[PDB]
Amino acid sequence: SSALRDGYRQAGVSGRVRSYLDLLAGLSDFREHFDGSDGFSLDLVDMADGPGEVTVICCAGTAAISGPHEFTRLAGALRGIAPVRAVPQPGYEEGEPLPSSMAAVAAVQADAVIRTQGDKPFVVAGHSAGALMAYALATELLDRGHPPRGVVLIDVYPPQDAMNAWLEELTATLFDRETVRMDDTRLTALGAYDRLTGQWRPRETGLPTLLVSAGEPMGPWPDDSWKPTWPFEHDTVAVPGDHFTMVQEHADAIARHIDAWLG
Ligand SMILES: [Ca+2]
Repeated sequence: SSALRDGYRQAGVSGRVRSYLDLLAGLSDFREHFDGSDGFSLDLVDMADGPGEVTVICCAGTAAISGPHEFTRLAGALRGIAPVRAVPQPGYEEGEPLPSSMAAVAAVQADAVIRTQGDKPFVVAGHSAGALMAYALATELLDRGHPPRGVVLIDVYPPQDAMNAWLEELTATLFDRETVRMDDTRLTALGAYDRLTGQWRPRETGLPTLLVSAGEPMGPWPDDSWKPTWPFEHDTVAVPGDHFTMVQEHADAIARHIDAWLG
Protein backbone atom coordinates (compact mmCIF):
# COMPACT_ATOMS: atom_id res chain seq x y z
CA SER A 1 0.00 0.00 0.00
CA SER A 2 0.97 3.68 0.32
CA ALA A 3 0.28 6.63 2.58
CA LEU A 4 -2.02 8.13 -0.07
CA ARG A 5 -3.97 4.88 -0.52
CA ASP A 6 -4.33 4.27 3.24
CA GLY A 7 -5.35 7.89 3.77
CA TYR A 8 -8.01 7.63 1.07
CA ARG A 9 -9.54 4.56 2.65
CA GLN A 10 -9.47 6.33 6.06
CA ALA A 11 -11.17 9.39 4.51
CA GLY A 12 -14.04 7.11 3.49
CA VAL A 13 -14.28 5.52 6.94
CA SER A 14 -14.21 8.89 8.75
CA GLY A 15 -16.55 10.80 6.40
CA ARG A 16 -13.95 13.27 5.10
CA VAL A 17 -13.75 12.23 1.44
CA ARG A 18 -14.30 15.72 0.00
CA SER A 19 -11.38 16.99 2.13
CA TYR A 20 -9.13 14.17 0.94
CA LEU A 21 -10.05 14.74 -2.71
CA ASP A 22 -9.14 18.43 -2.35
CA LEU A 23 -5.78 17.38 -0.88
CA LEU A 24 -5.10 15.02 -3.80
CA ALA A 25 -5.96 17.82 -6.25
CA GLY A 26 -3.53 20.13 -4.45
CA LEU A 27 -0.77 17.52 -4.60
CA SER A 28 -1.44 17.00 -8.32
CA ASP A 29 -0.48 20.64 -9.00
CA PHE A 30 3.15 19.66 -8.27
CA ARG A 31 3.22 17.00 -11.00
CA GLU A 32 4.07 17.63 -14.63
CA HIS A 33 1.23 18.89 -16.84
CA PHE A 34 0.44 19.20 -20.56
CA ASP A 35 -1.68 22.04 -21.99
CA GLY A 36 -2.72 20.62 -25.36
CA SER A 37 -0.24 22.57 -27.47
CA ASP A 38 3.05 21.00 -26.25
CA GLY A 39 3.17 17.82 -28.38
CA PHE A 40 1.74 15.27 -25.93
CA SER A 41 -0.28 12.53 -27.61
CA LEU A 42 -1.96 9.20 -26.82
CA ASP A 43 -3.54 6.21 -28.60
CA LEU A 44 -6.93 4.51 -28.41
CA VAL A 45 -7.24 0.90 -27.27
CA ASP A 46 -8.93 -1.65 -29.53
CA MET A 47 -11.41 -3.55 -27.37
CA ALA A 48 -13.65 -5.47 -29.79
CA ASP A 49 -14.85 -5.64 -33.38
CA GLY A 50 -18.40 -5.78 -34.72
CA PRO A 51 -20.55 -5.03 -37.77
CA GLY A 52 -21.89 -1.71 -39.05
CA GLU A 53 -20.31 1.66 -39.66
CA VAL A 54 -20.44 3.07 -36.09
CA THR A 55 -17.68 2.49 -33.52
CA VAL A 56 -18.48 2.73 -29.82
CA ILE A 57 -15.67 4.80 -28.28
CA CYS A 58 -15.57 4.38 -24.51
CA CYS A 59 -13.77 6.93 -22.35
CA ALA A 60 -12.02 5.71 -19.22
CA GLY A 61 -13.31 7.09 -15.94
CA THR A 62 -11.56 9.33 -13.45
CA ALA A 63 -11.68 7.05 -10.38
CA ALA A 64 -8.33 5.91 -8.98
CA ILE A 65 -9.19 2.41 -10.36
CA SER A 66 -10.38 3.66 -13.77
CA GLY A 67 -8.88 2.79 -17.14
CA PRO A 68 -9.72 1.08 -20.43
CA HIS A 69 -10.16 -2.20 -18.49
CA GLU A 70 -13.37 -0.68 -17.09
CA PHE A 71 -14.97 -1.54 -20.48
CA THR A 72 -13.71 -5.09 -20.88
CA ARG A 73 -17.12 -6.53 -19.90
CA LEU A 74 -19.12 -4.04 -22.00
CA ALA A 75 -16.75 -4.68 -24.93
CA GLY A 76 -17.21 -8.43 -24.46
CA ALA A 77 -20.97 -8.01 -24.67
CA LEU A 78 -20.64 -5.81 -27.77
CA ARG A 79 -18.32 -8.19 -29.66
CA GLY A 80 -19.97 -8.95 -33.00
CA ILE A 81 -22.48 -6.13 -32.35
CA ALA A 82 -20.29 -3.06 -32.94
CA PRO A 83 -16.63 -2.12 -32.97
CA VAL A 84 -15.45 -0.86 -29.60
CA ARG A 85 -12.46 1.27 -28.65
CA ALA A 86 -11.35 2.88 -25.41
CA VAL A 87 -9.80 6.31 -24.75
CA PRO A 88 -7.48 6.60 -21.77
CA GLN A 89 -7.50 9.58 -19.40
CA PRO A 90 -3.83 10.58 -19.44
CA GLY A 91 -1.97 10.79 -16.11
CA TYR A 92 -3.14 7.55 -14.38
CA GLU A 93 -0.12 5.59 -15.70
CA GLU A 94 3.58 6.15 -15.07
CA GLY A 95 5.35 8.71 -17.23
CA GLU A 96 2.09 10.43 -18.26
CA PRO A 97 1.52 14.12 -17.48
CA LEU A 98 -1.79 15.49 -16.21
CA PRO A 99 -3.92 17.91 -18.20
CA SER A 100 -3.84 21.54 -17.06
CA SER A 101 -7.43 21.96 -18.23
CA MET A 102 -10.41 20.09 -19.63
CA ALA A 103 -9.51 21.66 -23.00
CA ALA A 104 -6.03 20.09 -22.97
CA VAL A 105 -7.20 16.51 -22.36
CA ALA A 106 -10.13 16.87 -24.78
CA ALA A 107 -7.78 18.19 -27.50
CA VAL A 108 -5.31 15.30 -27.31
CA GLN A 109 -8.12 12.73 -27.10
CA ALA A 110 -9.85 14.30 -30.10
CA ASP A 111 -6.51 14.13 -32.00
CA ALA A 112 -6.34 10.37 -31.37
CA VAL A 113 -10.01 9.77 -32.28
CA ILE A 114 -9.63 11.67 -35.59
CA ARG A 115 -6.30 9.90 -36.32
CA THR A 116 -7.88 6.46 -35.71
CA GLN A 117 -11.44 6.87 -37.06
CA GLY A 118 -10.78 8.97 -40.16
CA ASP A 119 -14.31 9.62 -41.40
CA LYS A 120 -15.73 6.34 -39.99
CA PRO A 121 -18.66 7.36 -37.73
CA PHE A 122 -18.73 6.78 -33.99
CA VAL A 123 -20.46 7.37 -30.71
CA VAL A 124 -18.70 8.38 -27.50
CA ALA A 125 -19.53 6.74 -24.15
CA GLY A 126 -18.46 7.10 -20.52
CA HIS A 127 -19.51 6.15 -16.99
CA SER A 128 -19.94 8.41 -13.96
CA ALA A 129 -17.30 11.24 -14.16
CA GLY A 130 -16.09 9.41 -17.27
CA ALA A 131 -19.43 10.47 -18.81
CA LEU A 132 -18.45 14.11 -18.27
CA MET A 133 -15.12 13.35 -19.92
CA ALA A 134 -17.00 11.63 -22.75
CA TYR A 135 -19.23 14.66 -23.27
CA ALA A 136 -16.26 17.07 -23.22
CA LEU A 137 -14.59 14.92 -25.88
CA ALA A 138 -17.77 14.78 -27.96
CA THR A 139 -17.95 18.60 -27.77
CA GLU A 140 -14.33 19.01 -28.86
CA LEU A 141 -14.91 16.62 -31.77
CA LEU A 142 -18.03 18.54 -32.82
CA ASP A 143 -16.09 21.84 -32.60
CA ARG A 144 -13.56 20.29 -34.99
CA GLY A 145 -16.00 19.11 -37.69
CA HIS A 146 -16.01 15.47 -36.54
CA PRO A 147 -19.22 15.22 -34.60
CA PRO A 148 -20.05 11.86 -33.08
CA ARG A 149 -23.41 10.37 -34.13
CA GLY A 150 -24.24 10.53 -30.42
CA VAL A 151 -23.15 10.30 -26.80
CA VAL A 152 -23.87 7.60 -24.23
CA LEU A 153 -23.74 8.89 -20.66
CA ILE A 154 -23.78 6.06 -18.14
CA ASP A 155 -24.86 7.17 -14.65
CA VAL A 156 -23.69 10.74 -15.13
CA TYR A 157 -24.02 13.18 -12.23
CA PRO A 158 -23.45 16.66 -13.62
CA PRO A 159 -22.21 19.69 -11.68
CA GLN A 160 -24.65 15.67 -7.53
CA ASP A 161 -26.39 15.51 -4.12
CA ALA A 162 -26.61 11.68 -4.18
CA MET A 163 -22.93 11.32 -5.04
CA ASN A 164 -22.05 13.72 -2.20
CA ALA A 165 -24.26 11.83 0.28
CA TRP A 166 -22.71 8.53 -0.86
CA LEU A 167 -19.01 9.59 -0.95
CA GLU A 168 -18.08 7.21 1.90
CA GLU A 169 -20.01 4.28 0.42
CA LEU A 170 -18.49 5.01 -3.03
CA THR A 171 -15.01 5.01 -1.55
CA ALA A 172 -15.48 1.70 0.31
CA THR A 173 -16.92 0.11 -2.83
CA LEU A 174 -13.92 1.29 -4.90
CA PHE A 175 -11.61 -0.67 -2.55
CA ASP A 176 -13.91 -3.74 -2.83
CA ARG A 177 -13.58 -3.53 -6.62
CA GLU A 178 -9.91 -2.55 -6.80
CA THR A 179 -8.98 -4.72 -9.79
CA VAL A 180 -6.34 -2.15 -10.67
CA ARG A 181 -4.22 -1.00 -7.71
CA MET A 182 -4.72 2.61 -6.49
CA ASP A 183 -1.10 3.77 -6.64
CA ASP A 184 -0.01 7.36 -5.97
CA THR A 185 -0.02 8.20 -9.69
CA ARG A 186 -3.66 7.16 -9.81
CA LEU A 187 -4.68 8.93 -6.59
CA THR A 188 -3.07 12.24 -7.56
CA ALA A 189 -4.70 11.89 -11.03
CA LEU A 190 -8.07 11.33 -9.30
CA GLY A 191 -7.49 14.63 -7.48
CA ALA A 192 -6.65 16.52 -10.67
CA TYR A 193 -9.59 15.14 -12.69
CA ASP A 194 -12.05 15.48 -9.80
CA ARG A 195 -11.21 19.20 -9.64
CA LEU A 196 -11.31 19.63 -13.44
CA THR A 197 -14.73 17.99 -13.84
CA GLY A 198 -16.07 19.75 -10.72
CA GLN A 199 -15.21 23.18 -12.17
CA TRP A 200 -16.23 22.38 -15.76
CA ARG A 201 -19.69 23.01 -17.25
CA PRO A 202 -21.09 21.09 -20.23
CA ARG A 203 -22.13 23.06 -23.32
CA GLU A 204 -25.25 22.51 -25.39
CA THR A 205 -24.31 20.62 -28.57
CA GLY A 206 -27.55 19.25 -30.06
CA LEU A 207 -25.94 15.78 -30.12
CA PRO A 208 -28.16 12.74 -29.75
CA THR A 209 -27.62 11.70 -26.12
CA LEU A 210 -28.54 8.49 -24.29
CA LEU A 211 -28.59 8.58 -20.51
CA VAL A 212 -28.18 5.06 -19.13
CA SER A 213 -29.31 5.04 -15.51
CA ALA A 214 -28.74 2.57 -12.68
CA GLY A 215 -31.87 0.66 -11.66
CA GLU A 216 -31.32 1.36 -7.97
CA PRO A 217 -29.54 3.70 -5.53
CA MET A 218 -26.62 2.62 -3.36
CA GLY A 219 -28.56 3.72 -0.27
CA PRO A 220 -32.10 4.56 0.79
CA TRP A 221 -33.65 7.66 -0.79
CA PRO A 222 -36.97 9.36 0.07
CA ASP A 223 -37.88 10.31 -3.53
CA ASP A 224 -36.45 9.61 -7.01
CA SER A 225 -33.92 12.49 -6.88
CA TRP A 226 -30.92 10.09 -6.39
CA LYS A 227 -30.83 9.31 -10.14
CA PRO A 228 -28.35 10.46 -12.72
CA THR A 229 -29.54 13.47 -14.75
CA TRP A 230 -28.47 15.53 -17.74
CA PRO A 231 -29.39 19.17 -18.45
CA PHE A 232 -29.68 18.89 -22.24
CA GLU A 233 -32.09 16.93 -24.41
CA HIS A 234 -31.47 13.18 -24.22
CA ASP A 235 -33.22 9.82 -24.27
CA THR A 236 -33.14 7.72 -21.11
CA VAL A 237 -33.05 4.00 -20.26
CA ALA A 238 -32.64 2.18 -16.96
CA VAL A 239 -30.71 -1.06 -16.48
CA PRO A 240 -30.38 -3.51 -13.61
CA GLY A 241 -27.80 -2.77 -10.95
CA ASP A 242 -26.43 0.11 -8.97
CA HIS A 243 -23.89 2.79 -9.90
CA PHE A 244 -21.16 0.12 -10.00
CA THR A 245 -22.76 -3.18 -10.98
CA MET A 246 -24.73 -1.67 -13.90
CA VAL A 247 -21.63 -1.46 -16.10
CA GLN A 248 -19.84 -4.62 -14.89
CA GLU A 249 -22.15 -7.42 -13.65
CA HIS A 250 -24.91 -6.01 -15.92
CA ALA A 251 -22.86 -4.68 -18.84
CA ASP A 252 -24.82 -7.00 -21.15
CA ALA A 253 -27.99 -4.99 -20.47
CA ILE A 254 -26.12 -1.81 -21.39
CA ALA A 255 -24.80 -3.51 -24.55
CA ARG A 256 -28.37 -4.35 -25.64
CA HIS A 257 -29.56 -0.75 -25.20
CA ILE A 258 -26.57 0.52 -27.18
CA ASP A 259 -27.34 -2.05 -29.88
CA ALA A 260 -30.98 -0.80 -30.09
CA TRP A 261 -29.99 2.86 -29.96
CA LEU A 262 -27.51 2.42 -32.82
CA GLY A 263 -30.27 0.76 -34.87
CA1 LIG B 1 2.64 25.19 -23.14
